[PDB]
Amino acid sequence: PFTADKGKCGLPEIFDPPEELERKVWELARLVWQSSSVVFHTGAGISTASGIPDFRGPHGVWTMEERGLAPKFDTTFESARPTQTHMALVQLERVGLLRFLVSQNVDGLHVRSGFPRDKLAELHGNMFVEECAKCKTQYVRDTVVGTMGLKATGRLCTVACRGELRDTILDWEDSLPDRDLALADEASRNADLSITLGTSLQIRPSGNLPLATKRRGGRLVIVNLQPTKHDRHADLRIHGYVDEVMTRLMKHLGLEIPAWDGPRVLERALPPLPRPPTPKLE
Amino acid sequence: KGKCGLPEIFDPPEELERKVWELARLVWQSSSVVFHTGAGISTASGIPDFRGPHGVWTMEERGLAPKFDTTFESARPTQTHMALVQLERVGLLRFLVSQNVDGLHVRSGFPRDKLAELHGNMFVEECAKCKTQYVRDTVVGTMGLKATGRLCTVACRGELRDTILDWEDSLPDRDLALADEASRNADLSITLGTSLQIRPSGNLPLATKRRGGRLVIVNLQPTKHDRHADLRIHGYVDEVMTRLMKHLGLEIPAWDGPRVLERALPPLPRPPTPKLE
Ligand SMILES: Nc1ncnc2c1ncn2[C@@H]1O[C@H](COP(=O)(O)OP(=O)(O)OC[C@H]2O[C@H](O)[C@H](O)[C@@H]2O)[C@@H](O)[C@H]1O
Ligand SMILES: Nc1ncnc2c1ncn2[C@@H]1O[C@H](COP(=O)(O)OP(=O)(O)OC[C@H]2O[C@H](O)[C@H](O)[C@@H]2O)[C@@H](O)[C@H]1O
Ligand SMILES: O=C(O[C@H]1Cc2c(O)cc(O)cc2O[C@@H]1c1ccc(O)c(O)c1)c1cc(O)c(O)c(O)c1
Ligand SMILES: O=C(O[C@H]1Cc2c(O)cc(O)cc2O[C@@H]1c1ccc(O)c(O)c1)c1cc(O)c(O)c(O)c1
Ligand SMILES: [Zn+2]
Ligand SMILES: [Zn+2]
Repeated sequence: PFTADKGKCGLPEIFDPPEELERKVWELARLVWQSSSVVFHTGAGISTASGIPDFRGPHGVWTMEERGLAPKFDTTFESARPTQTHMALVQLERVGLLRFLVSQNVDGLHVRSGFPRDKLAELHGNMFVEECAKCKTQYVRDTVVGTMGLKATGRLCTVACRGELRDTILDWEDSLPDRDLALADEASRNADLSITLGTSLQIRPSGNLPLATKRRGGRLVIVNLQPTKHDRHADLRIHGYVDEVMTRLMKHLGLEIPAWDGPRVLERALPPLPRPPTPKLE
Repeated sequence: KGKCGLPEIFDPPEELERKVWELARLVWQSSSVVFHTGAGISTASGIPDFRGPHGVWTMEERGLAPKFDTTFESARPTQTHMALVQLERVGLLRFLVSQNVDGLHVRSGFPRDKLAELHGNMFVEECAKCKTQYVRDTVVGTMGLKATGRLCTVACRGELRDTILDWEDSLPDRDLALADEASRNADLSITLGTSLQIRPSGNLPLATKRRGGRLVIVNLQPTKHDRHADLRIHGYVDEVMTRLMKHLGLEIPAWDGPRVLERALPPLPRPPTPKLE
């Protein structure tokens, strides 16, 4: 743990100039329109505009540690609002333009945004989730459960069981949830488009999943302020704030970014809603 | 640049719950409420403060850089920003005094005739000739009340200039006069995310205490005037303010993107009041 390699921390950030940024987001529009099966891969960079620090950015948790300083939080995990990027992905799933959502974030804000749990894989677990040791039953709480490392929380199952409730937060040596990884594996492989937002792609197998989309001819788009493990394999790379990227994208798609009325859990995706007709391309 | 990077205080859960109940009680019994904001109400949208552990001046002093997790154009009003829209709309807020240049008060749709922008607005340029101001969709590009290179279109062709005060620059006499009036004639002054080290900006809440007004200070770090507070809350303003709106029975209204409202609209209905003693 103390020993855990935290990979490359504190790389310099890149900024596309505004004419390049505009042209890259249009091209992204073009790929979303042409693409039958779009998967989104997300990471700690999509939550930074809500006051939760990343791991490996300039003021990341691992970065600050390495220079002997502390990360800073501007909210509690309970008071934290889903970002524009979060709500734009809610909408893209509602209108049937997102097929699946693969996240490394434990920050719980995908679930709180309202995003359907049967189209999300939480590869690293969820700070608001506990799970019965005995029956595998998961409980989505309004407050952080209080333990990390798949340890006992101090509450007992109430299904009719009384099994031991435990946190979902993996430690360094912990095998990824096999249900969430298999679903994420299948959705990455059958994707013809994988878009990574605010991940540096350094954690295996999480950060390799987008690469499975490039077999039998899929396209990869990396959106990221810093470099990432896989920039070499990207058809498009956008250096820019995820919220600026995703609001320009929704505007190109003619969709609005939906309201957030506070924490909610949806188990199962609702039937698809209307979406605008497509531009002619070529 | 004053005291930069003092350590943070955190009220424990029961004390925090009891302080916000009591703020609720002060809001119910108060005739004329003013809100005094600073850079701390925007940190949960990825704009750093000036004097916090990772504030701009604080990081300068340590020869490190501040971090923006957004652009000023992409920044979204926080829960705090929208709760203050709602409290003005139901008539519980008399006036808003802000030290912020971030331009989000206005973008939140808060009415300009009830706001004082003590330190200017990065989206605002002002004709030197006819004093007409323009609220833009992008930051105007200059600081220090310098020429932006656009010209007036009032029929004037005058020189347009940024509104961002520098260190030696007097405060806008209109915004300071209404700020002072409002501070003097209040019975409750509430400060949110300001250290209160800048004068006169940070001295205004004190004018409420003369002829026996109350003052509430809500801040993570200490502040110049903790001594003159009738209540001090050591909490994230979003948590403080979401629980306050709950105690008053109000909703936090929806942001529909960047909008400018010049003049306050007519007051909307509010819940009736509790019994107090
Ligand atoms: N607003 C933003 N816009 C775009 N990029 C951003 C923004 N803010 C930050 N970033 C960038 O977004 C990227 C965030 O990458 P990392 O900090 O490694 O987080 P992970 O999700 O990849 O970490 C995976 C796991 O490792 C941990 O040990 C846990 O186990 C995590 O679950 C960086 O390059 C930032 O430049
Ligand atoms: N989520 C939060 N909740 C509560 N407090 C917070 C939060 N985040 C930060 N803070 C606190 O919020 C406080 C922020 O205070 P300062 O950083 O001095 O900003 P100012 O408005 O007073 O600066 C005045 C002028 O000086 C400048 O030069 C410009 O001219 C400004 O206009 C700190 O104590 C944090 O502890
Ligand atoms: O994981 C928990 O703590 C957070 C803060 C943190 C940290 O300060 C150091 C660190 O090594 C890990 C770490 O993980 C989280 C975090 C950090 C950064 C992010 O970007 C992000 O989204 C989330 C956690 C989990 C539970 O189940 C609990 O019940 C509980 O009380 C706390
Ligand atoms: O002010 C501008 O930049 C921000 C970063 C910054 C800084 O790095 C040093 C400093 O002295 C002032 C300063 O002011 C801003 C700021 C920072 C922190 C806050 O909390 C906050 O509300 C606002 C600004 C304004 C324009 O019109 C421009 O065209 C332009 O390029 C920049
Ligand atoms: Zn059980
Ligand atoms: Zn003019």
